[PDB]
Amino acid sequence: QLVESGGGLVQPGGSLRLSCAASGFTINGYSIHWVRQAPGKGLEWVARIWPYGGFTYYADSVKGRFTISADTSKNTAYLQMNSLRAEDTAVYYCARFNGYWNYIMDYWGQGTLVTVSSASTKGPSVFPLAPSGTAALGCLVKDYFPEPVTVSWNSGALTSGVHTFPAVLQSSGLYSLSSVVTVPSSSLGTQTYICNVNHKPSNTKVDKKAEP
Amino acid sequence: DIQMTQSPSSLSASVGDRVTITCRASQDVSWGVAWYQQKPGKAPKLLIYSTASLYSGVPSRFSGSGSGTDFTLTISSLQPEDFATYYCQQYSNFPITFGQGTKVEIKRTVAAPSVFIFPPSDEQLKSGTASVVCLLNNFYPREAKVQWKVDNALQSGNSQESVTEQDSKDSTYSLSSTLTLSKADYEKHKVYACEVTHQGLSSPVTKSFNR
Amino acid sequence: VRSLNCTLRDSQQKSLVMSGPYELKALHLQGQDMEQQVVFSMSFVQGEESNDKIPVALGLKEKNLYLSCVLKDDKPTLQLESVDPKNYPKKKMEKRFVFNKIEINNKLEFESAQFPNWYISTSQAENMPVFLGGTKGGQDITDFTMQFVS
Repeated sequence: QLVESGGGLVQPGGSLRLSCAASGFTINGYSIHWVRQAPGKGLEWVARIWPYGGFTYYADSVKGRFTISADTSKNTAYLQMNSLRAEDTAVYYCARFNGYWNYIMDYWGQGTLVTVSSASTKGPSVFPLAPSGTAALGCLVKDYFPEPVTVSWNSGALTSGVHTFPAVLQSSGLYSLSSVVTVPSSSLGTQTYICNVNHKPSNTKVDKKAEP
Repeated sequence: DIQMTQSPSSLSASVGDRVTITCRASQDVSWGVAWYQQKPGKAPKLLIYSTASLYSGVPSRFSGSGSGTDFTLTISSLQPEDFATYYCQQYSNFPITFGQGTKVEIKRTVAAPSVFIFPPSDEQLKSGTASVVCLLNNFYPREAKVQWKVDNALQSGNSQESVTEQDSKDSTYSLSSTLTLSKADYEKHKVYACEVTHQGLSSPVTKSFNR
Repeated sequence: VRSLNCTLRDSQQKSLVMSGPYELKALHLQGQDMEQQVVFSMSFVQGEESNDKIPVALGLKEKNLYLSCVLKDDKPTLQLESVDPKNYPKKKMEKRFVFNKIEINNKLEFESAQFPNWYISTSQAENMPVFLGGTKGGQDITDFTMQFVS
Protein backbone atom coordinates (compact mmCIF):
# COMPACT_ATOMS: atom_id res chain seq x y z
CA GLN A 1 0.00 0.00 0.00
CA LEU A 2 1.08 3.62 -0.86
CA VAL A 3 -0.63 6.28 1.36
CA GLU A 4 -0.62 9.95 0.19
CA SER A 5 -1.09 13.15 2.24
CA GLY A 6 -0.48 16.92 1.80
CA GLY A 7 -3.38 17.78 -0.59
CA GLY A 8 -6.02 20.52 -0.07
CA LEU A 9 -6.83 24.11 -1.22
CA VAL A 10 -4.01 26.63 -1.98
CA GLN A 11 -3.73 30.15 -3.53
CA PRO A 12 -2.36 30.55 -7.09
CA GLY A 13 1.44 31.09 -6.81
CA GLY A 14 1.40 29.10 -3.50
CA SER A 15 3.48 26.05 -2.37
CA LEU A 16 2.32 22.53 -1.31
CA ARG A 17 4.33 19.35 -0.43
CA LEU A 18 2.68 15.96 -1.19
CA SER A 19 3.92 12.78 0.59
CA CYS A 20 3.76 9.14 -0.61
CA ALA A 21 4.45 6.79 2.39
CA ALA A 22 5.12 3.14 1.32
CA SER A 23 4.12 0.06 3.45
CA GLY A 24 5.06 -3.61 2.72
CA PHE A 25 8.13 -2.79 0.52
CA THR A 26 11.26 -0.50 0.61
CA ILE A 27 11.12 2.34 -2.03
CA ASN A 28 14.96 2.09 -2.47
CA GLY A 29 14.40 -0.83 -4.93
CA TYR A 30 11.76 1.10 -6.98
CA SER A 31 11.06 4.38 -8.76
CA ILE A 32 8.13 6.44 -7.36
CA HIS A 33 6.13 8.15 -10.17
CA TRP A 34 3.55 10.95 -9.64
CA VAL A 35 0.46 10.95 -11.97
CA ARG A 36 -2.22 13.69 -11.80
CA GLN A 37 -5.85 13.65 -13.10
CA ALA A 38 -7.42 17.12 -13.69
CA PRO A 39 -11.18 17.29 -12.81
CA GLY A 40 -13.06 15.21 -15.46
CA LYS A 41 -9.92 14.64 -17.65
CA GLY A 42 -7.43 11.75 -18.14
CA LEU A 43 -4.12 10.78 -16.47
CA GLU A 44 -1.01 12.98 -16.93
CA TRP A 45 2.50 11.80 -15.89
CA VAL A 46 4.12 14.45 -13.56
CA ALA A 47 7.58 13.09 -12.56
CA ARG A 48 9.48 10.06 -11.16
CA ILE A 49 12.47 9.51 -8.79
CA TRP A 50 14.72 6.48 -8.20
CA PRO A 51 15.48 6.99 -4.46
CA TYR A 52 18.64 4.77 -4.68
CA GLY A 53 20.40 6.56 -7.61
CA GLY A 54 18.56 9.86 -6.82
CA PHE A 55 17.66 10.01 -10.58
CA THR A 56 14.80 12.53 -11.26
CA TYR A 57 12.73 13.12 -14.46
CA TYR A 58 9.98 15.78 -14.89
CA ALA A 59 7.27 16.56 -17.48
CA ASP A 60 7.90 19.98 -19.18
CA SER A 61 4.68 21.44 -17.61
CA VAL A 62 6.20 21.00 -14.03
CA LYS A 63 10.02 21.14 -14.68
CA GLY A 64 11.65 23.97 -12.63
CA ARG A 65 8.37 24.55 -10.65
CA PHE A 66 8.03 21.06 -9.00
CA THR A 67 10.77 19.14 -7.09
CA ILE A 68 10.45 15.32 -6.57
CA SER A 69 12.54 13.77 -3.74
CA ALA A 70 12.63 10.65 -1.49
CA ASP A 71 13.71 9.89 2.12
CA THR A 72 14.56 6.12 2.12
CA SER A 73 14.92 6.34 5.97
CA LYS A 74 11.19 7.38 6.10
CA ASN A 75 10.25 4.92 3.25
CA THR A 76 8.51 8.04 1.80
CA ALA A 77 8.55 10.01 -1.51
CA TYR A 78 7.68 13.73 -1.95
CA LEU A 79 6.43 16.15 -4.64
CA GLN A 80 7.25 19.76 -3.60
CA MET A 81 4.99 21.98 -5.79
CA ASN A 82 5.81 25.73 -6.22
CA SER A 83 4.29 28.52 -8.42
CA LEU A 84 0.95 26.61 -8.46
CA ARG A 85 -1.60 27.38 -11.26
CA ALA A 86 -5.36 26.65 -11.74
CA GLU A 87 -3.94 24.12 -14.33
CA ASP A 88 -2.21 22.17 -11.44
CA THR A 89 -5.70 21.52 -9.87
CA ALA A 90 -6.00 17.67 -9.94
CA VAL A 91 -6.08 14.43 -7.94
CA TYR A 92 -2.37 13.45 -7.53
CA TYR A 93 -1.53 9.69 -7.39
CA CYS A 94 1.88 8.13 -6.63
CA ALA A 95 2.76 4.68 -8.07
CA ARG A 96 5.79 2.33 -7.79
CA PHE A 97 7.80 1.00 -10.78
CA ASN A 98 10.37 -1.83 -11.11
CA GLY A 99 11.09 -3.40 -14.55
CA TYR A 100 13.04 -6.46 -13.30
CA TRP A 101 9.99 -7.91 -11.39
CA ASN A 102 7.04 -6.80 -13.65
CA TYR A 103 5.84 -4.10 -11.15
CA ILE A 104 4.70 -1.65 -13.89
CA MET A 105 2.83 0.93 -11.73
CA ASP A 106 1.13 -2.11 -10.07
CA TYR A 107 0.56 -0.19 -6.75
CA TRP A 108 -1.06 3.32 -6.67
CA GLY A 109 -1.92 5.56 -3.69
CA GLN A 110 -5.56 6.48 -2.83
CA GLY A 111 -4.89 9.94 -4.39
CA THR A 112 -5.12 13.44 -2.79
CA LEU A 113 -7.13 16.42 -4.19
CA VAL A 114 -5.06 19.60 -4.87
CA THR A 115 -7.38 22.57 -5.68
CA VAL A 116 -5.55 25.80 -6.80
CA SER A 117 -7.94 28.77 -6.19
CA SER A 118 -8.12 32.27 -4.63
CA ALA A 119 -11.81 31.53 -3.76
CA SER A 120 -12.64 31.52 0.01
CA THR A 121 -13.94 28.21 1.50
CA LYS A 122 -17.74 28.45 1.99
CA GLY A 123 -20.16 26.10 3.80
CA PRO A 124 -23.18 24.91 1.75
CA SER A 125 -26.80 26.13 2.21
CA VAL A 126 -28.90 22.89 2.40
CA PHE A 127 -32.52 23.25 1.12
CA PRO A 128 -35.16 20.46 1.07
CA LEU A 129 -36.74 18.86 -2.07
CA ALA A 130 -40.38 18.05 -1.05
CA PRO A 131 -42.81 16.08 -3.31
CA SER A 132 -45.88 18.01 -4.69
CA GLY A 133 -46.88 4.04 -5.83
CA THR A 134 -43.34 5.42 -5.13
CA ALA A 135 -42.62 9.14 -4.33
CA ALA A 136 -39.31 11.10 -4.60
CA LEU A 137 -37.76 13.55 -2.06
CA GLY A 138 -34.21 14.94 -1.62
CA CYS A 139 -32.13 17.99 -0.58
CA LEU A 140 -30.25 20.62 -2.68
CA VAL A 141 -26.69 21.35 -1.35
CA LYS A 142 -26.00 24.85 -2.78
CA ASP A 143 -23.20 27.47 -2.96
CA TYR A 144 -20.16 25.62 -1.44
CA PHE A 145 -16.36 25.67 -2.20
CA PRO A 146 -14.21 23.71 -2.54
CA GLU A 147 -15.29 20.10 -3.33
CA PRO A 148 -15.88 17.61 -1.92
CA VAL A 149 -19.22 17.46 -0.03
CA THR A 150 -20.71 14.17 1.33
CA VAL A 151 -24.47 13.46 1.77
CA SER A 152 -26.08 10.56 3.73
CA TRP A 153 -29.80 9.77 4.51
CA ASN A 154 -31.13 9.21 8.09
CA SER A 155 -27.52 9.10 9.42
CA GLY A 156 -26.49 6.28 7.01
CA ALA A 157 -29.59 4.06 7.66
CA LEU A 158 -31.40 4.83 4.32
CA THR A 159 -29.11 3.65 1.43
CA SER A 160 -31.20 1.89 -1.33
CA GLY A 161 -32.76 4.13 -4.05
CA VAL A 162 -30.35 7.01 -3.11
CA HIS A 163 -28.85 9.23 -5.90
CA THR A 164 -26.30 11.94 -4.92
CA PHE A 165 -25.60 13.86 -8.17
CA PRO A 166 -22.11 14.97 -9.21
CA ALA A 167 -21.56 18.66 -8.23
CA VAL A 168 -21.77 21.24 -11.09
CA LEU A 169 -19.77 24.54 -11.07
CA GLN A 170 -22.07 27.66 -11.03
CA SER A 171 -21.64 31.14 -12.67
CA SER A 172 -20.67 32.35 -9.11
CA GLY A 173 -17.87 29.69 -9.11
CA LEU A 174 -19.51 27.90 -6.11
CA TYR A 175 -20.29 24.14 -6.38
CA SER A 176 -23.88 22.78 -6.14
CA LEU A 177 -25.38 19.22 -6.16
CA SER A 178 -28.66 17.51 -5.22
CA SER A 179 -29.14 14.17 -3.41
CA VAL A 180 -32.49 12.33 -3.99
CA VAL A 181 -34.10 9.08 -2.70
CA THR A 182 -37.28 7.28 -3.92
CA VAL A 183 -39.44 5.95 -1.00
CA PRO A 184 -43.00 4.53 -0.74
CA SER A 185 -45.59 7.43 -0.85
CA SER A 186 -47.43 5.55 2.00
CA SER A 187 -44.41 5.85 4.41
CA LEU A 188 -44.01 9.60 3.48
CA GLY A 189 -46.25 11.01 6.30
CA THR A 190 -45.08 8.59 9.11
CA GLN A 191 -41.26 8.51 8.43
CA THR A 192 -38.87 11.53 8.71
CA TYR A 193 -36.17 11.69 5.96
CA ILE A 194 -33.07 13.72 7.13
CA CYS A 195 -30.15 14.25 4.68
CA ASN A 196 -26.80 14.63 6.54
CA VAL A 197 -24.52 17.04 4.57
CA ASN A 198 -20.82 17.21 5.64
CA HIS A 199 -18.31 19.73 4.11
CA LYS A 200 -14.93 18.92 5.81
CA PRO A 201 -13.13 21.92 4.16
CA SER A 202 -15.42 24.54 5.89
CA ASN A 203 -15.97 22.26 9.00
CA THR A 204 -19.79 22.43 8.29
CA LYS A 205 -22.26 19.60 9.17
CA VAL A 206 -25.95 20.28 8.27
CA ASP A 207 -28.98 18.03 8.92
CA LYS A 208 -31.99 18.94 6.70
CA LYS A 209 -35.47 17.25 6.84
CA ALA A 210 -37.38 16.71 3.52
CA GLU A 211 -40.90 17.39 4.99
CA PRO A 212 -43.96 17.29 2.65
CA ASP B 1 6.08 13.73 -26.10
CA ILE B 2 4.61 10.56 -27.79
CA GLN B 3 0.80 10.90 -28.41
CA MET B 4 -1.27 7.77 -27.46
CA THR B 5 -4.55 8.11 -29.47
CA GLN B 6 -7.10 5.68 -27.86
CA SER B 7 -10.36 4.59 -29.67
CA PRO B 8 -13.22 4.81 -29.16
CA SER B 9 -13.96 7.66 -26.63
CA SER B 10 -16.70 5.52 -24.93
CA LEU B 11 -18.51 2.15 -25.55
CA SER B 12 -21.40 -0.06 -24.24
CA ALA B 13 -21.81 -3.90 -24.38
CA SER B 14 -23.92 -6.59 -22.54
CA VAL B 15 -22.69 -8.95 -19.72
CA GLY B 16 -20.75 -11.85 -21.40
CA ASP B 17 -20.09 -9.93 -24.70
CA ARG B 18 -16.63 -9.49 -26.39
CA VAL B 19 -15.18 -5.91 -26.82
CA THR B 20 -11.66 -4.76 -27.90
CA ILE B 21 -10.15 -1.30 -27.04
CA THR B 22 -7.54 0.03 -29.57
CA CYS B 23 -4.60 2.43 -28.78
CA ARG B 24 -2.34 3.97 -31.53
CA ALA B 25 1.09 5.65 -30.94
CA SER B 26 2.45 8.83 -32.68
CA GLN B 27 5.75 6.83 -33.08
CA ASP B 28 7.18 3.32 -32.29
CA VAL B 29 7.14 2.56 -28.49
CA SER B 30 8.27 -1.07 -29.16
CA TRP B 31 6.71 -3.45 -26.52
CA GLY B 32 6.60 -0.90 -23.63
CA VAL B 33 2.76 -0.63 -23.42
CA ALA B 34 0.56 -1.19 -20.30
CA TRP B 35 -3.27 -1.10 -19.78
CA TYR B 36 -4.97 0.32 -16.63
CA GLN B 37 -8.60 -0.03 -15.36
CA GLN B 38 -9.92 2.93 -13.27
CA LYS B 39 -13.32 2.76 -11.46
CA PRO B 40 -14.87 6.21 -10.72
CA GLY B 41 -13.26 7.94 -7.68
CA LYS B 42 -10.55 5.22 -7.34
CA ALA B 43 -6.85 4.70 -8.29
CA PRO B 44 -6.13 2.89 -11.60
CA LYS B 45 -5.42 -0.90 -11.41
CA LEU B 46 -2.76 -2.62 -13.62
CA LEU B 47 -4.12 -5.32 -16.01
CA ILE B 48 -1.60 -5.76 -18.91
CA TYR B 49 2.13 -4.78 -18.86
CA SER B 50 4.66 -5.17 -21.76
CA THR B 51 1.84 -5.27 -24.44
CA ALA B 52 0.75 -8.94 -23.86
CA SER B 53 1.85 -9.92 -20.26
CA LEU B 54 -1.08 -10.19 -17.75
CA TYR B 55 -0.34 -8.86 -14.19
CA SER B 56 -0.78 -11.52 -11.40
CA GLY B 57 -4.38 -11.76 -10.03
CA VAL B 58 -6.06 -10.48 -13.27
CA PRO B 59 -8.74 -12.75 -14.84
CA SER B 60 -7.55 -14.52 -18.08
CA ARG B 61 -10.58 -12.98 -19.94
CA PHE B 62 -8.29 -9.86 -20.05
CA SER B 63 -5.57 -10.12 -22.79
CA GLY B 64 -3.56 -7.59 -24.89
CA SER B 65 -1.70 -7.59 -28.26
CA GLY B 66 0.48 -5.04 -30.13
CA SER B 67 2.29 -4.28 -33.43
CA GLY B 68 4.91 -1.60 -32.52
CA THR B 69 2.52 1.38 -33.21
CA ASP B 70 -0.98 -0.28 -32.94
CA PHE B 71 -2.00 -1.97 -29.61
CA THR B 72 -5.33 -3.67 -28.66
CA LEU B 73 -6.76 -4.44 -25.19
CA THR B 74 -9.32 -7.30 -25.60
CA ILE B 75 -11.79 -8.76 -23.02
CA SER B 76 -13.44 -12.09 -24.11
CA SER B 77 -16.46 -12.31 -21.67
CA LEU B 78 -17.61 -9.20 -19.66
CA GLN B 79 -18.26 -10.04 -15.94
CA PRO B 80 -20.26 -7.86 -13.47
CA GLU B 81 -17.37 -5.77 -11.97
CA ASP B 82 -16.15 -4.16 -15.29
CA PHE B 83 -17.95 -0.74 -14.96
CA ALA B 84 -14.57 0.99 -15.61
CA THR B 85 -12.67 3.55 -17.77
CA TYR B 86 -9.65 1.84 -19.49
CA TYR B 87 -6.35 3.72 -20.15
CA CYS B 88 -3.42 2.63 -22.39
CA GLN B 89 0.12 3.82 -21.40
CA GLN B 90 3.59 3.81 -23.05
CA TYR B 91 6.55 3.57 -20.57
CA SER B 92 9.40 2.83 -23.08
CA ASN B 93 9.80 6.59 -23.91
CA PHE B 94 9.80 9.52 -21.41
CA PRO B 95 7.79 11.43 -20.67
CA ILE B 96 5.38 8.48 -19.95
CA THR B 97 2.04 9.19 -21.75
CA PHE B 98 -1.58 7.88 -21.43
CA GLY B 99 -4.53 7.58 -23.83
CA GLN B 100 -7.65 9.72 -23.02
CA GLY B 101 -9.26 6.40 -21.86
CA THR B 102 -12.40 4.46 -22.99
CA LYS B 103 -15.48 4.25 -20.68
CA VAL B 104 -17.24 0.82 -21.00
CA GLU B 105 -20.88 0.85 -19.71
CA ILE B 106 -22.83 -2.48 -19.23
CA LYS B 107 -25.97 -2.69 -21.50
CA ARG B 108 -29.45 -3.73 -20.18
CA THR B 109 -33.13 -3.73 -21.33
CA VAL B 110 -34.33 -0.12 -22.10
CA ALA B 111 -36.04 1.53 -19.06
CA ALA B 112 -38.25 4.69 -19.18
CA PRO B 113 -37.42 7.54 -16.73
CA SER B 114 -39.71 8.08 -13.68
CA VAL B 115 -39.95 11.94 -13.80
CA PHE B 116 -40.43 14.19 -10.68
CA ILE B 117 -40.45 18.03 -10.17
CA PHE B 118 -39.50 19.87 -6.91
CA PRO B 119 -40.42 23.58 -6.57
CA PRO B 120 -38.15 26.12 -4.78
CA SER B 121 -38.08 25.51 -0.96
CA ASP B 122 -39.79 28.06 1.40
CA GLU B 123 -36.40 29.02 3.01
CA GLN B 124 -34.27 29.41 -0.22
CA LEU B 125 -36.45 32.35 -1.50
CA LYS B 126 -35.64 34.29 1.77
CA SER B 127 -32.08 34.86 0.30
CA GLY B 128 -33.85 35.87 -2.98
CA THR B 129 -32.98 32.86 -5.25
CA ALA B 130 -35.18 29.93 -6.49
CA SER B 131 -34.03 26.45 -7.77
CA VAL B 132 -36.70 24.38 -9.65
CA VAL B 133 -35.31 20.77 -9.62
CA CYS B 134 -36.49 18.01 -12.05
CA LEU B 135 -35.45 14.37 -11.32
CA LEU B 136 -35.26 11.72 -14.11
CA ASN B 137 -34.89 8.39 -12.19
CA ASN B 138 -33.46 4.94 -13.24
CA PHE B 139 -33.52 5.04 -17.13
CA TYR B 140 -31.36 3.49 -19.94
CA PRO B 141 -29.73 4.57 -22.15
CA ARG B 142 -28.12 7.83 -20.78
CA GLU B 143 -29.20 9.85 -23.90
CA ALA B 144 -32.20 12.00 -22.67
CA LYS B 145 -33.56 15.54 -23.47
CA VAL B 146 -35.01 17.72 -20.60
CA GLN B 147 -36.95 20.87 -21.70
CA TRP B 148 -37.83 23.52 -19.03
CA LYS B 149 -41.22 25.25 -19.62
CA VAL B 150 -42.49 28.40 -17.75
CA ASP B 151 -46.03 29.56 -18.86
CA ASN B 152 -45.68 27.34 -22.03
CA ALA B 153 -42.48 29.26 -23.05
CA LEU B 154 -39.18 27.29 -23.57
CA GLN B 155 -36.28 28.35 -21.25
CA SER B 156 -32.59 28.62 -22.43
CA GLY B 157 -29.28 29.12 -20.52
CA ASN B 158 -30.70 28.97 -16.93
CA SER B 159 -30.68 25.15 -16.23
CA GLN B 160 -27.80 22.65 -15.54
CA GLU B 161 -28.06 18.81 -15.92
CA SER B 162 -25.99 16.36 -13.76
CA VAL B 163 -26.03 12.56 -14.43
CA THR B 164 -25.05 9.78 -11.95
CA GLU B 165 -22.93 6.75 -13.03
CA GLN B 166 -24.67 3.39 -13.87
CA ASP B 167 -26.51 1.95 -10.78
CA SER B 168 -24.96 -0.90 -8.66
CA LYS B 169 -28.01 -3.24 -9.04
CA ASP B 170 -29.83 -2.38 -12.31
CA SER B 171 -27.32 -0.42 -14.56
CA THR B 172 -29.78 2.55 -14.94
CA TYR B 173 -28.71 6.27 -14.99
CA SER B 174 -30.58 9.06 -13.13
CA LEU B 175 -30.47 12.80 -14.04
CA SER B 176 -31.12 16.03 -12.03
CA SER B 177 -31.86 19.26 -14.02
CA THR B 178 -31.83 22.52 -11.96
CA LEU B 179 -33.65 25.59 -13.43
CA THR B 180 -32.28 28.61 -11.43
CA LEU B 181 -33.64 32.23 -11.47
CA SER B 182 -34.22 35.28 -9.15
CA LYS B 183 -37.19 35.84 -6.76
CA ALA B 184 -38.00 38.76 -9.18
CA ASP B 185 -38.13 36.28 -12.16
CA TYR B 186 -39.87 33.45 -10.14
CA GLU B 187 -42.77 35.53 -8.63
CA LYS B 188 -43.65 36.87 -12.18
CA HIS B 189 -44.67 33.49 -13.78
CA LYS B 190 -47.37 30.97 -12.63
CA VAL B 191 -46.77 27.52 -14.32
CA TYR B 192 -43.45 25.54 -14.06
CA ALA B 193 -43.16 22.34 -16.20
CA CYS B 194 -40.35 19.78 -16.96
CA GLU B 195 -40.75 18.02 -20.39
CA VAL B 196 -38.74 14.74 -20.81
CA THR B 197 -38.10 12.58 -23.97
CA HIS B 198 -36.50 9.07 -24.13
CA GLN B 199 -36.45 5.81 -26.25
CA GLY B 200 -38.41 4.16 -23.35
CA LEU B 201 -41.24 6.75 -23.77
CA SER B 202 -43.84 6.75 -26.66
CA SER B 203 -44.05 10.62 -26.54
CA PRO B 204 -42.75 13.57 -24.42
CA VAL B 205 -43.74 13.26 -20.67
CA THR B 206 -44.34 16.58 -18.76
CA LYS B 207 -44.39 16.94 -14.94
CA SER B 208 -45.66 20.35 -13.67
CA PHE B 209 -46.66 22.54 -10.65
CA ASN B 210 -48.19 26.02 -9.90
CA ARG B 211 -47.10 28.39 -7.04
CA VAL C 1 45.08 1.03 -32.63
CA ARG C 2 42.23 3.24 -34.01
CA SER C 3 39.92 3.83 -30.96
CA LEU C 4 37.46 6.74 -30.24
CA ASN C 5 35.44 7.83 -27.13
CA CYS C 6 31.58 7.99 -27.30
CA THR C 7 28.28 7.41 -25.40
CA LEU C 8 25.72 4.71 -26.40
CA ARG C 9 21.91 5.27 -26.20
CA ASP C 10 19.16 2.73 -27.15
CA SER C 11 16.43 3.55 -29.76
CA GLN C 12 14.00 4.67 -26.96
CA GLN C 13 16.42 7.46 -25.75
CA LYS C 14 17.65 5.41 -22.70
CA SER C 15 21.26 6.31 -21.65
CA LEU C 16 23.73 3.75 -20.13
CA VAL C 17 25.04 4.28 -16.51
CA MET C 18 27.19 2.26 -14.02
CA SER C 19 25.09 0.32 -11.43
CA GLY C 20 27.82 -1.02 -9.07
CA PRO C 21 31.32 -2.21 -10.07
CA TYR C 22 30.52 -4.84 -12.82
CA GLU C 23 27.08 -3.86 -14.32
CA LEU C 24 25.60 -1.26 -16.77
CA LYS C 25 21.91 -0.17 -16.67
CA ALA C 26 19.75 1.83 -19.18
CA LEU C 27 17.39 4.56 -17.86
CA HIS C 28 16.09 7.96 -19.10
CA LEU C 29 18.33 10.85 -17.84
CA GLN C 30 17.31 14.56 -17.72
CA GLY C 31 19.51 17.66 -17.10
CA GLN C 32 22.60 17.06 -14.88
CA ASP C 33 21.75 13.30 -14.41
CA MET C 34 22.82 13.08 -18.14
CA GLU C 35 26.41 13.94 -16.96
CA GLN C 36 26.46 10.43 -15.28
CA GLN C 37 26.18 8.46 -18.63
CA VAL C 38 29.20 6.09 -19.18
CA VAL C 39 31.78 7.04 -21.90
CA PHE C 40 32.92 4.00 -24.00
CA SER C 41 36.44 3.69 -25.59
CA MET C 42 35.36 1.70 -28.73
CA SER C 43 38.63 0.18 -30.17
CA PHE C 44 38.48 -0.84 -33.90
CA VAL C 45 39.99 -4.41 -34.11
CA GLN C 46 40.69 -7.12 -36.78
CA GLY C 47 38.05 -9.83 -37.56
CA GLU C 48 35.35 -11.00 -40.09
CA GLU C 49 34.57 -7.68 -41.95
CA SER C 50 31.28 -8.43 -43.86
CA ASN C 51 28.98 -5.92 -45.71
CA ASP C 52 27.83 -3.99 -42.55
CA LYS C 53 29.66 -5.95 -39.72
CA ILE C 54 32.71 -3.93 -38.43
CA PRO C 55 34.35 -5.80 -35.48
CA VAL C 56 34.98 -3.55 -32.36
CA ALA C 57 35.81 -3.74 -28.58
CA LEU C 58 33.89 -1.53 -26.06
CA GLY C 59 35.89 -0.34 -22.98
CA LEU C 60 34.95 2.05 -20.10
CA LYS C 61 37.35 5.07 -19.88
CA GLU C 62 39.74 5.23 -16.82
CA LYS C 63 37.88 2.30 -15.07
CA ASN C 64 40.01 -0.50 -16.73
CA LEU C 65 36.73 -2.36 -17.66
CA TYR C 66 35.77 -4.01 -21.03
CA LEU C 67 32.41 -5.66 -21.97
CA SER C 68 33.08 -9.47 -22.26
CA CYS C 69 30.76 -12.33 -23.43
CA VAL C 70 30.96 -15.53 -21.24
CA LEU C 71 28.78 -18.59 -20.33
CA LYS C 72 27.05 -19.26 -16.94
CA ASP C 73 24.28 -21.90 -17.50
CA ASP C 74 25.65 -22.89 -20.99
CA LYS C 75 24.04 -19.46 -21.80
CA PRO C 76 26.12 -16.46 -23.04
CA THR C 77 25.82 -13.31 -20.86
CA LEU C 78 27.21 -9.72 -20.82
CA GLN C 79 29.70 -9.01 -17.96
CA LEU C 80 32.25 -6.17 -17.34
CA GLU C 81 35.76 -7.75 -16.93
CA SER C 82 38.86 -6.15 -15.25
CA VAL C 83 41.90 -5.53 -17.56
CA ASP C 84 45.66 -4.64 -17.23
CA PRO C 85 45.76 -1.04 -18.62
CA LYS C 86 49.48 -1.18 -19.74
CA ASN C 87 48.58 -4.12 -22.12
CA TYR C 88 45.18 -2.92 -23.57
CA PRO C 89 43.85 -1.58 -25.82
CA LYS C 90 45.19 -4.04 -28.50
CA LYS C 91 44.69 -5.03 -32.22
CA LYS C 92 44.31 -8.85 -31.71
CA MET C 93 41.88 -8.95 -28.68
CA GLU C 94 40.19 -12.20 -27.43
CA LYS C 95 36.83 -13.18 -29.06
CA ARG C 96 34.90 -12.68 -25.72
CA PHE C 97 35.78 -8.89 -25.87
CA VAL C 98 34.77 -8.62 -29.62
CA PHE C 99 31.38 -7.23 -30.88
CA ASN C 100 30.22 -6.86 -34.55
CA LYS C 101 29.05 -3.21 -35.10
CA ILE C 102 26.06 -3.83 -37.51
CA GLU C 103 24.57 -0.71 -39.26
CA ILE C 104 21.37 -2.67 -40.23
CA ASN C 105 19.30 0.57 -40.84
CA ASN C 106 20.67 3.99 -39.74
CA LYS C 107 20.76 2.22 -36.28
CA LEU C 108 23.75 0.43 -34.58
CA GLU C 109 23.53 -3.20 -33.29
CA PHE C 110 26.39 -4.97 -31.35
CA GLU C 111 26.41 -8.78 -32.04
CA SER C 112 28.80 -11.04 -30.00
CA ALA C 113 31.66 -12.42 -32.19
CA GLN C 114 32.21 -15.55 -29.98
CA PHE C 115 28.38 -16.09 -29.73
CA PRO C 116 26.47 -15.54 -33.03
CA ASN C 117 22.82 -14.22 -32.78
CA TRP C 118 23.57 -12.79 -29.26
CA TYR C 119 23.40 -8.93 -29.39
CA ILE C 120 23.99 -6.22 -26.69
CA SER C 121 20.35 -5.60 -25.55
CA THR C 122 18.28 -3.42 -23.16
CA SER C 123 14.79 -3.89 -21.59
CA GLN C 124 11.66 -1.76 -22.34
CA ALA C 125 11.32 -0.85 -18.62
CA GLU C 126 13.70 1.87 -17.28
CA ASN C 127 16.88 1.21 -15.18
CA MET C 128 17.29 -2.55 -15.99
CA PRO C 129 20.68 -4.23 -16.64
CA VAL C 130 22.32 -4.23 -20.11
CA PHE C 131 22.58 -7.94 -21.18
CA LEU C 132 23.09 -10.16 -24.30
CA GLY C 133 19.72 -10.81 -26.07
CA GLY C 134 19.50 -14.19 -27.90
CA THR C 135 16.98 -12.87 -30.53
CA LYS C 136 16.98 -9.80 -32.84
CA GLY C 137 13.17 -10.04 -33.44
CA GLY C 138 11.83 -10.46 -29.85
CA GLN C 139 10.47 -8.17 -27.02
CA ASP C 140 13.92 -6.50 -26.35
CA ILE C 141 15.77 -3.40 -27.76
CA THR C 142 18.82 -4.52 -29.86
CA ASP C 143 19.14 -1.22 -31.88
CA PHE C 144 21.21 1.76 -30.53
CA THR C 145 22.25 5.34 -31.52
CA MET C 146 25.83 6.72 -30.95
CA GLN C 147 27.10 10.20 -29.81
CA PHE C 148 30.88 10.78 -30.31
CA VAL C 149 32.95 12.48 -27.49
CA SER C 150 36.49 14.06 -27.60
